[PDB]
Order: sequence, then structure tokens, then C-alpha cells
Amino acid sequence: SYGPLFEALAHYNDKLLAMAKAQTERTAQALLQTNLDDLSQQPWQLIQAQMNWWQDQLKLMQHTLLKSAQPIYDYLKQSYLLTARHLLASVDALEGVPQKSRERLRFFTRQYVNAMAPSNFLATNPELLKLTLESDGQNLVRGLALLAEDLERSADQLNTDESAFELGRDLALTPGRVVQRTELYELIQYSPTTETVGKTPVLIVPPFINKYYIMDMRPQNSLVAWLVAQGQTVFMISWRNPGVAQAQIDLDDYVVDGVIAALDGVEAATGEREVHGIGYCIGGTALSLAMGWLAARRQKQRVRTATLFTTLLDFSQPGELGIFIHEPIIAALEAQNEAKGIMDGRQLAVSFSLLRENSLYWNYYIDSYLKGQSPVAFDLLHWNSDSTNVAGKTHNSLLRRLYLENQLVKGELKIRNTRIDLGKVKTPVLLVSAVDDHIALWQGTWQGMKLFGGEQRFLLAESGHIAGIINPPAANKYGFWHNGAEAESPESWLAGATHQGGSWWPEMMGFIQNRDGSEPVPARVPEEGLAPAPGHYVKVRLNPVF
Amino acid sequence: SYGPLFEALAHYNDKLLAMAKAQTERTAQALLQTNLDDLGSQQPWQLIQAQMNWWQDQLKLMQHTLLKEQPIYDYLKQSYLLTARHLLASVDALEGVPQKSRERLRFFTRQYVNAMAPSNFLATNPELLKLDGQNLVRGLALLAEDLERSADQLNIFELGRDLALTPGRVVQRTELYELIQYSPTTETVGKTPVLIVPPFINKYYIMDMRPQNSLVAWLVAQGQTVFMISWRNPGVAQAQIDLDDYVVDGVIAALDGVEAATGEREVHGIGYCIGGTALSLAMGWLAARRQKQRVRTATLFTTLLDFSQPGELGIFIHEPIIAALEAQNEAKGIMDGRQLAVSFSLLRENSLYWNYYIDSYLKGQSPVAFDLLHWNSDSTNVAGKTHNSLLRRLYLENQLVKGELKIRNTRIDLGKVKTPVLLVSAVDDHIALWQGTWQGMKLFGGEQRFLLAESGHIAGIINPPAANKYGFWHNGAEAESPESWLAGATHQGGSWWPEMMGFIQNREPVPARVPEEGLAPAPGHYVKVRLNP
Amino acid sequence: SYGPLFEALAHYNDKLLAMAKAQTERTAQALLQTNLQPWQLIQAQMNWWQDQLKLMQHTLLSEQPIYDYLKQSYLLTARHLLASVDALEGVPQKSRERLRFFTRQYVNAMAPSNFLATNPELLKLTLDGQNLVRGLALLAEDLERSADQLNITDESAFELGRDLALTPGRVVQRTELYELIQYSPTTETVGKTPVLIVPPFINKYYIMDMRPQNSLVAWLVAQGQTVFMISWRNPGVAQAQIDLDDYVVDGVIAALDGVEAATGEREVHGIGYCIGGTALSLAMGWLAARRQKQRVRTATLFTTLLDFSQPGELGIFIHEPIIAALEAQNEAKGIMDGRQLAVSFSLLRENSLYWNYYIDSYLKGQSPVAFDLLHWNSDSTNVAGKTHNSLLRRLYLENQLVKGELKIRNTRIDLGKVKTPVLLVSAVDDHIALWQGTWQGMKLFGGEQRFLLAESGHIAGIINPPAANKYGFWHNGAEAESPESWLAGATHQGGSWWPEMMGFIQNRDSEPVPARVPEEGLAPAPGHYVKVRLNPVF
Repeated sequence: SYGPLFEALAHYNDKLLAMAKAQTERTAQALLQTNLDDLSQQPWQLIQAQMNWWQDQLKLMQHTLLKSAQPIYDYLKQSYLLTARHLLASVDALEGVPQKSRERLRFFTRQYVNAMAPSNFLATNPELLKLTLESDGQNLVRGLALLAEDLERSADQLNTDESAFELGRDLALTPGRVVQRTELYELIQYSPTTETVGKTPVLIVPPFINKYYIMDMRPQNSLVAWLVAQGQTVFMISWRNPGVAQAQIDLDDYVVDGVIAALDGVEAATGEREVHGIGYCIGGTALSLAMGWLAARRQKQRVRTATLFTTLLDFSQPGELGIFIHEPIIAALEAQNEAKGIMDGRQLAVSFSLLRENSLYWNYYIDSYLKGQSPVAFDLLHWNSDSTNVAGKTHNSLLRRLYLENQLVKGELKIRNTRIDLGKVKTPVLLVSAVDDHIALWQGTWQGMKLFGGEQRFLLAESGHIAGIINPPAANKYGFWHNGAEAESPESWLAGATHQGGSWWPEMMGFIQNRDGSEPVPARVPEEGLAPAPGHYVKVRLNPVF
Repeated sequence: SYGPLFEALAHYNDKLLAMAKAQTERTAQALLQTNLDDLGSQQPWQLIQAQMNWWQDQLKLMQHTLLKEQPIYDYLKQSYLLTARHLLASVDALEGVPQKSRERLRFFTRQYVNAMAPSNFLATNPELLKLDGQNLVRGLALLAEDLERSADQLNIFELGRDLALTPGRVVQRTELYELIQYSPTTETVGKTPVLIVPPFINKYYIMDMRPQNSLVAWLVAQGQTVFMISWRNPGVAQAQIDLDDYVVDGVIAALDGVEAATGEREVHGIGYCIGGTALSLAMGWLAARRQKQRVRTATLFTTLLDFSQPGELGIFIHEPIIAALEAQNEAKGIMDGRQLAVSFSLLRENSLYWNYYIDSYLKGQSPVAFDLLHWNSDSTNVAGKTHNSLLRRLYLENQLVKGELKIRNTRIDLGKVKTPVLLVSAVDDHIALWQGTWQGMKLFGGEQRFLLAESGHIAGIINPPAANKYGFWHNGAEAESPESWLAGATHQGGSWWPEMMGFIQNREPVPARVPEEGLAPAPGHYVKVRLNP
Repeated sequence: SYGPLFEALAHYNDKLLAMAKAQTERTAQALLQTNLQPWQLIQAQMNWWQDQLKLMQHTLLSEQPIYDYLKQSYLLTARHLLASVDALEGVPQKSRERLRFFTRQYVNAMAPSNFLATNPELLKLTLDGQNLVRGLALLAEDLERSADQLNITDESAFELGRDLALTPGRVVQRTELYELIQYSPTTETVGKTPVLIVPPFINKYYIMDMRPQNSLVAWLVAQGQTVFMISWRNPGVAQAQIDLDDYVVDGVIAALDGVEAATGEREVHGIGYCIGGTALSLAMGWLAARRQKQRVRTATLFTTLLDFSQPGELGIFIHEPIIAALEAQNEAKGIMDGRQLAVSFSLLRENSLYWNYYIDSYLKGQSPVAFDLLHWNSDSTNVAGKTHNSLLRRLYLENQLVKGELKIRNTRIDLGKVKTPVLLVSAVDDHIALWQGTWQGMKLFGGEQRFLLAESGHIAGIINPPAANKYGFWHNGAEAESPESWLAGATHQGGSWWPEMMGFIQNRDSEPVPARVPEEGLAPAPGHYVKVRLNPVF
């Protein structure tokens, strides 16, 4: 029963043989472009050393599992020889590599290795599971505090700087201008790449947990740059990394002084009172709460369409994050957040990982390398560790009002003393979720869809929270499921769904356009504004780099 | 006659818009400073805009109705809408201001409200003005009691930090005064030092308020070694101190103290109000006894030597009342400063709200009016026998204009003083009427000069060249009638301090005198003794 | 000219002092009996009125004399602010926000420029076809956005059914256009003929059911009368085609059928207010034109307009280009927004709401009536688009009812065919329905006619319960040829005209019938339609 695995390894071994042919021809051609006066990528042999381990360990496992029907040690001895062969071949393959690149790979390998160990994160820590296993009361807080301060202190002492990525050069490099800056955000308007653009502009509301540039990573996988290339004027909210000065900022402020203020900022830049809204994770929650706020107060509609990525409105199924949703734990965090003023992102980093794609190594290290790309896994790892703080009041509200009491579903949620009913929102909504998502379980995102009072569409994408959402059409990598019909259950919806391979981005673009008709307007060249894109807020790091 | 008032309000409203634009750009710039570990014009500009809205709308309404149910009830109602709008706009402008900060504005506003009410002061109370032997003396006391207790209920800034912060040293401490020598701010200073004799009816630090409006700091910056007498707040232990003591043991003793610190027997004299009078009697005392002259120049701010025009203080100067106070002062030991603060106010500028609260705020300063009200309410006692001497020997009998006054059994005669004398008075002065001070100049026997400031008792005196806020009248000719010197007087504008500086300068440089260690840092301890802790 | 003013001030100061002493003796006697807005606030305002009037006397007796008065008036304003917040020390924060909100409402309501009808600039623009419309649009949007932030703002606004419109009853019918309320008897025996009340569809009805001390519904009920009330739905865009005709037939007349269903009586006593009185008049006209048996025994009409030739201050809108523009907007949106009508005119403009319904109301121990009136006036309702066009064009502009050209569902209306006795009750200071114009409409009727003129304005003169003993009215049973002649022959009476209305209704008589208890309806009174707000409350 090893056929499909040897087939996958054989497929990669042939793609690697072709690349070695390319590098050999590349090194020879570089010798031609030489002058007498003058004084990055990893070697294919480094990947070949890893490919040989996977093949030899599988062969040894198959050989000793047919021999099964001494025995434990002999397999161990042969597997240690494979590890030793792997150490020698890797060190050899990095012979001509400059020391700086070696420390880069040593850095990114250590991130990957630490991230794939469940004990390194509180949400998947087995010892913390024992405490929650109906074992105790308030010591749970102390037991949780010991694990957190130990996981943190381990990451403190681990915390290389120079060998990193620079925002605006390597990531988040879509041309544009910062056209408005307030306490909570920097509003970026991106430069056009088309002669004509749509009249109704696009406003992207990112999550305030982690930074926005997951949606503008590199030109090949940038949602922002793809949207601009589809003739859309694209605006991005770039949240401030909050400090102690932002301690009293609440979820209500992000809705009103954030999304709503950004909508007004779009009107100042374009003259349009209505925008197409796109929201990701807690930003998708903030976008929905902004629509409910406007509708409850009978304000004129300002969102023509709304696409929500991995957005939780019903928190009944919190996933692994449910381990923290217990009154003693929530109360203890509320005390810390009031005293410290913020929830440290570096503490949130040891609590849970927003990046747990099941195939980060194979699809975004090995596959991206063989596609001629700088490993996308390095970029993803940089983003997951570019932690943001969370304002203490906002984090308390997220913990209690949404995760614990589920106020939005129950109709008890109030934003600036205005009760929020999503049934009054008539904006058409498209919810795009991911089947392997571990932060916003796709069944729970489905449940929130019925809360809206207008047109409702749902798309289920293959893969997880990041990989499934940030899937550019040119990649041709995954698929999605579409069902226009209404259903009584998440499972019934899937049963009636149809599967399509590739990116779901064109479906979102179809959803946005079919609504608009409105004539294409001349391309909007962004005003000079306050600063070039990306802003200053996105570069503020919790562990500063030099 | 509505033109210049709408223009002045337009001038102020335009200055408030520019300050508001400066604050919005400063908050916008503060966003670029985004340190994650530290937290990022105390009055809001909206609060001042609410005041300016009231002034403009009431002036609009009152021009509108003066052009023509009852037409008067209509004006009464509409102005009440403006008062209500002003109340609502003020409370809304103070929403983000801290509660402890809001308790401040309620404090000083109440002071200004009570300080411009004539009924709250005896000298300007209509009921007292309508007065008869015992009935007057018993009544004045009864009225004094009603005003003092009302002030007390209302009564329920730090010296050296917010006010009186010029660096210096206390070089000598006697029973009556602390002598302050200030540190130099220039590499070179004049040889002859400067000694300032402040009034002892109020504390000294009106002449040293803030760096922008401190006379002491300006004089040091002009290359002068400046000394300052700091009168002690007299308690009951000082019940038998006199003007004579303040002259000899207060002023002349300080002259010997100044020589001990510099080696100079001659100083440039500067006197303020009753401090200028005490200096004048001191100068005659040296002249009447034929001692070598120890005062080079004498600048006298609002100095009263002829008391024929007492002003509103006249109601107090009657023979039955003086005797009443003479018996009470000796019985109680001293005259209570809290009662003297109730008697009258030194804070009666015609533009205290406009030039020292609004103009101060628009210049970026913390409101100067707040500091003046803190100083006026920081009253100091006056010794029982000094006060009795001032009421009878000077205010009533007027012994200085005649030859009957004596300082420690020594007949005075200002005609024997040959020192150049400069009088700086105020047109709106209500304590020292400028005609009386000008007449009292003629008692001197040396060169004389008279300068008239454009404002009241303290605003026309505390006017630095950097303010460029007021003006002054001068006239080089000699005139014999009050309307004759002023009719021929010419208006210059700006501060008269450079003109007072020139008078001292016209009559070789010495390395800057660094004050010795002395007894304590300036400000001294006497200035901090408050009647109400 | 200051004497009456000073005397009135001391007149008010005496009650405050008298009421202030009653509070010290009540709290002193409260020390003995134990087991187990501040007056100071009103006194601060009283001091400002007296001190300012004293100042104006002195000043009336160059740049300095002017500035000296202007300075002095500012010290009075500072004293007012200082004393006012001082009196509000121990008052709870929840009530202070209510005082601070209703005060803000009053100041804006007293600025003539805040309403289009009294707007100075619009009068200049009117005195210019497309230009007038575009200019009027500029003031309309400027005033609507300026009223956004100020109106929207707290939960201290009263709750219907608890503080206002709390007269017990049951909602016995619910149609698209209205909910029918039948109230509880409170008396052993009621009159055989029931009373039906038709309120205006512009603004809500609770103005007649404010509080038990001034509720017309509660007073009518206590007078042994079965009282019905029509609670108009706040129309949304789904009601865009509802016309004036539908409010007459599917409104008043359908409600007449509802009254018969719940009592068995085909004949009712009619009471109408403002455009409700117009609809009631048109319903009687419709019934008479089709020769149906009389269903309205008596009709009393409060400040109702049948002749629109004297539109008062509202006539600034009655011009061909303005009405044409409004019709286009009403057809586009489907609805005339009540938030836009809020800044167009005020239905509430008493001469002294502050003196008669805040100061006086406080002196009588009541919660300030000026607050309840302002809450009602701010409780705007939309108007169905076709209905508003009909009101603007067919009545205000063309005046079809007087000329006999008005058609209600293809039925020409002639009020001369109506033989129901009519009692028109108008207000001398009314600014919406000028009383002389209401007198001209009286003659249109073909039966008995009576006219009563009340002393106050549009609201205060009408809602004057007999227990207040506050105003008077003029009655004259003889016919006259002009409003001026009718008033010259009138006789003034002090007090409320409500008993005279009940004399009018009851003197037609019959035998008292046993009190009709409402059946368990769809909902308790007041229903759901009256709670629908244009700006939702928190």
C-alpha cells in the first residue's frame, strides 16, 4: 500500500533532475557574462539530500513491515544511519553557500520545526488539556500561566535579524499611496494597472490579529494586485500595532472609527458613498458589524457587496481555541489585559498558530522551490511571526461578548449602545470558507450566513485558513465547492454542492460584478497623500529588527 | 459704533482658527510617533470658540434689536437662548478634559465672577457708600462679616515651580525680609546693582510671575545684578512694627545687606506701590541726616506721596472709621489679610478677561489671568501699627506732603533728595490715581520724569517688551495741571521697560556676579507662608 | 414698560420660594416618620432673568457704553453656568443627560432658521424657477445633516405605554393602514353611541394621550364614553401608493366598520385632529355623496383645514416649481421622509413652552410637560408618497375641496350634502391651521354648525384638560358672515372647552348602556404601530 507515495516521490525526483540541469546551464552561462574589473537561491543538492531521506526511510519502513509477518533496534539502527546520511549530505550541499544564507535557512528551519510541535502552542498543548479535563478550578489559571510563561521564555531566549524580509521590497510591494492616516489605521489606495476601472471601489478590511500583507505578499499571490488587474480601485486598511496608548480601544471603535471611518475615507478619495467590501477573519466580523450598525440606525447603504473570508459570526464551534473559552480563563485574561493595557502578540504567538497548513513543507517549500520561486513557506513563516498586539478592551470583548456569550447570534450585542441585528442588513453577502480551517471551522461560518436578511451565497474552498484563501488563479493548485441552493445544514449544503478546480477568486469577482451596468470610469490615479505604500503602521514590529 | 467690535472679534476668531489648525496638524504628526510602550493649551479650542460664539451672537442680536410679545421680552428671550447655547457648548467642549482638570476651570472662573462683583467688596459696595458715627463703624464691621464668610465658603500653583521661578539665592534673612540675589544670565553686568522694594500689602512675586512676564528675569537679561526684598507675612509676633521699621530695618538694612554681597554702597532703586513709598521715605531719611547718598536711581511704580486723591479707598478714610480700625488692629495684633482682601481688589483691569485670559491663551501661554487671581487671593497680613500709621499719618493727615512726617524722630523733606526719580503710573489705576502720583513727584529736588501706562494698576506695569501689548505716554516738558501734561503727552506703544532701562543706564561693566550659597534657594520661605493653607 | 415684567418675575419667584419652603418642612417631618429637578436650578434661571432685566433698565438710562453692557451680560451668563452646574451636584447622571438633551432640543426649536418654513434665506429665494428648487435643496440637505448629529441620542427618551400613551386598552383590529384601539371603561355605564378619534397621519396620536392628567382619551373614557382611537402605521416605501383616498375609505371608513364589529353600533361620535379632521370630513362627504345611511352622529373637528386658501407660514412651499420637485422626489423615494419634514416645519410652537410648560409645569409638581411635547414633536412619521402629493397639489395648491372638484375614489365630494352636526374647535395662536381659514371651512357643511376658538396655539390650546384651569375659549351660537364678526359677537369663558365639547356630543340624545369591556385583542394598548420610530431609540 505504498504505491501513491513512491509515485509522488518519483514525480518530485524528476522535477528536481530537470532543475539541476537548469542550474548547470545557468552556472555555465554566467561564466560567459564576465568582465575583468568587477570583484539567494538554495542548491538543488540540498533538496536532493531531503528527497533521498524520504525515499530511503519509506523503503526501510516497507521492508521491515513485510519482515514483521532485535526487531525494534535494527529498524532504529538503520533509520539513525539515514539521519546521519541526511546530516552529512545537507552540510555538504551547502559548501559554496555564503554563511549568511546558511543562517537564513537555519532560521527558517527552526521556525518550521518549532511550529510543527503541538506542545509549543497552548491551544494544542497536551498538558494544558489535562488541566481542562475537569480536573480543577482556579489553579487552572496558574497552570495555564506556567505553561504560557515557559513557552514565552523559551521563545524569548531564542529571539537572527538581518536575514529577514523587508515590507515594501520583498513583501507588500504593490504600488499605491497612503491617502488617510488616523489613530487606528492607514488607508492605502493602490495605483491602477488598467486603463479603465469600475465605478464602485473595493475596500478590504483585514484582521486586527496579525498584519494585512497576507493579502499582498508577492506579485504572484497578491490578492490586492490581482484585484487591481481586474479593473478595480482597491483600498486597504492597515491597522496600527496597538500599544499601551490604545488600551481602551474596543471592538466598537474598530467598527465605527475603523471600517466606518475608512468608508468615509474612500468617499473623500473617490466621491463614492458605496463600496464593495472584502473582509478576512476578525476583519470580516468587523465588516459585518459595520453593516449592522448602519442598518440599525437606518443610514443609507454604503456596502454594495460583501465578501467574507473565514469569518466567524456564530462562535458556537470555536475549534481548538475553545480551550481558552472558560469563565476562569477569560476572567484571568481580562485582569491581565486591564493591568498590562494590551494583549502581547508574543504571548498570543505561543497560544495558537494562524498558520497550520497540512502541506506547508510539500506545497510551499518543495513545490515552490521547484517552480523557481523563493520558498513561499519562508514568506508565510515571516508573516505568522510578525505578531500584532491587541488592545486590551478589544481582546476582552472578543473573549467574552463573542466567544463566550455569543451575543451577536443571541441579539444581545451592542456597538456604541446600538443593538446589532444582521437581519436588517440587506447587502448581498458571499462567505468563502476553507474546509481544513482550524481557526474558523467552516461549519460555523456557514451557520452565521443565515443571520443576514438579504441575498446569501457560500463557497467552500479546499485547504486551510491561509492556503485555501490566498490561492491565485495562475497557480491552478486547489478547488472549491459551489451550491446556489439553500440548505438546512452545512452537510446538506456540501451534499448538493458542485466541485470546481482552481481559484475561487473569479467567482468572487463574478459575485461583485453581476451586482453592479454602472459604466467603467477612467482609472483613478491615487492622490499623493501622506506617504508611499506600504504605510508606517505595517512595519512596527513587536520584536524589533535591525 | 459696531464696526471696531466686529473687527476685534474677527481678529480673535481668526487667531483661534489658526491655533485650531495648528493643533490638528500636531495631532496628525503625533500619529507618526508610534512607540508601543509609552502613552502619547490645557483648555480645548472648542471651549474658547463657545465664548466667542456668545460674544458675536449677542453683539449681532443687540445691534439687530437696537435698529427696531413686547419688543423687550423678545430681546430678553433671545439672549437667554444664547446663554443656554453657551452653557451647552461649554459643557460639550469639556467632555474629554479630565475631571480633575475640569475642577480647575470651575475654580478660577468662580474667582473671576466674584472678583468683578462690586457688592463683594466694601470699597465698592452700594450699601456702605450710602453712609454716620457709630452706625457706620458697627455697620461696616457687620457688612465686612457678611462678605468675609461668603468668601470663606468659596475659599474652601506652587511658588518656585509655576510662579517666582527665577533662579537665585537667599543671601540674608532678617525679621522683616528675605533678600534674594538672582543668578546672572549674561557674561557681563553693570557695576551698580539693582534692588527692588516690593509692597508689603501683597506678596512680591507679582514682579516675578513667569519667564515671559518676569521683571526680574528681564532685568537680569539686561545685564544687571538684581536683588529682591521679600517681605515676611507678618503674624501676631510683629504687632508693633512700623513704617519707620520698614524704612530703616526693612529698606536701609537691605542696603547694608546688598553691600555685604557685592561691595557696592550705591544701588539702582526700584519701588512698587507702597514699596516705592517706603523707598522714598528711606531716601529722605538718609538725606535728612546728611549721610552719603546710597541710591543712584529711583524708579517708583504707582507710588503715592500726595494722598489728596484716594479714589475708592476714600470711603475707608473717615475719622470715625480710622479710629475704629486703630483700636481693632491693636486689639487683634495685626490686620487680617483675609479682611483686607474683602476690603477691595487689586485685580480690576478693564480687560482682564480679554488681554490676560483670551489673549494669553491664544499666545500659547497658560492663562495669565489664572496666575493673577492666585496672587490676588494669596493675601498677606499687615502689621497693626504699620496699618494704623498708613491710615492716619499718611492717608488722613498727609504728613509727607507737609513737613510733619517723621521717621524715628527725624523730619523728612523729599526736597533734600537729589536722586533722579522716575514715576511710572497707570491711567486706569484705582489704588494710586495717576494725578496724585504725578503731583507727589514735585516733592523731589532732583531730576524728575513721569511715564503713564495704558492699563490699570498691574497690567500697565507688568508688560514685557516681548508682549507688545500696551503703550505709554511721555512728555519731556514740565506741566502744572494733570490735563496739561497728558494733553501734550505723546503715545509711543510697546513696553516702557526699555525706557526705564535707559534711565538707569544714562547715569564700566563688571564680570557677572554669581550669587553665593546663602541660606536657601530662591524663592525664599517667607513668600510661601499662606493665610489659607 | 418693565413693570409687568418685573411683577411677573416676582410672581414666579414667590411660588418657587413657597415651594422651596414646602420641601424643607417635608424633609424635616421626614426625620420624624422613620423606621426599619432641584429648586436651586430654577432659582439660577430666575436670577438670570431678573438680573438681566435690571441691567437693561440701567443701560437704557460710543464703543465703551456698548462694551460695558456686553461685558456685564457675560458676567450674568457666567454666573448662570456656575449656579446651574452647582445645583446639579447630587442629581443622578441619568437624569442630567435627559435635561441636557431636552435643553438642546429646545434651543434648536426656537431658532427660526432651523426650519424651512421660518427660514430667512428661503423667503429671499422665493422673492427663480429651477434656481429656487436647487437653492431650497441646499438648505434642505444642510438642515437635515445638521439635525443628524444633534438628534442622533439616548435612552432617556420616554417609552410609549409607560410614560406616555399609557391609557389601558386593547388593539381590536390591525390593517395595513392602522391599528384600532378600544379603551377600558373605568365607568359602570357608557353612552350608547361610541366615540371614534381620527388623529393626523403626520406626527403620531399620543398628543391626545400624553399623561393621565392631560390625556384626552382618559378624560373621554371617564366621561362615560366608549372611546376608539386610530393608530396610523408609520408608512414605509411599501406604502408608496397609499393615497389620500385610501386613508378616507380604507382608513376612517374601514375603522367605522371595525367599531361596528366590536360593539354592534353603526353610528359613532366622530372626533378629528388636524389632517385627521380633514379625513373625517372627507369620509362623511364620501358617505353622503353615495347616499349611505349616516354613520357619524356628531363630528368635532380640532384645527382642521378644509379651505386651504390661508396656508399660513406653510404657504412658502405652495408654488408650482416647488410642488413639482417634491412630487418627483416623493415618487422616486416612494415616501416623504419624516426626518426631512422635521426640518421643514414644526407642529409645536407655543409662545412660552419654557414659562408655561417647563417652569409652570415644574411648579405644579409635574414632570416638565415641555419635555413630553418635544419628544412627541421629534417622533416624526413618514408620509406615503401619493398621499403627500395629493395633500400638496389637490388641497394646498388647487383647493379642490372648496371648489367641489375633489374626488375620493371617483366620487365627487360635496360637504353641503353632509347633515351631521359639526363642531370646529380652533386655536387663536395656531400657526399650522390659521383659525380664520378653519372658520371658512365651517360654512361648507350642510347641517348644524358650531365654532369654538381656544386661547393658546395649535397644541396647548387643544390639549387643555379641565383640571389645569389654564386658558379660555370663545363661544358664539349665532351665525356670522366673517371670522372677525363671529369673534366680535363671542363671549369669553375661562377654563377648558372640553366640557363644552361633551355638551355638544351628549345633547343630541337616550339610555346609558352597560360599559363595553374590550375583548382580548391582538395586542395590549398602545399597539406596535405607534412605537415605530424613524430614528430608532436605544
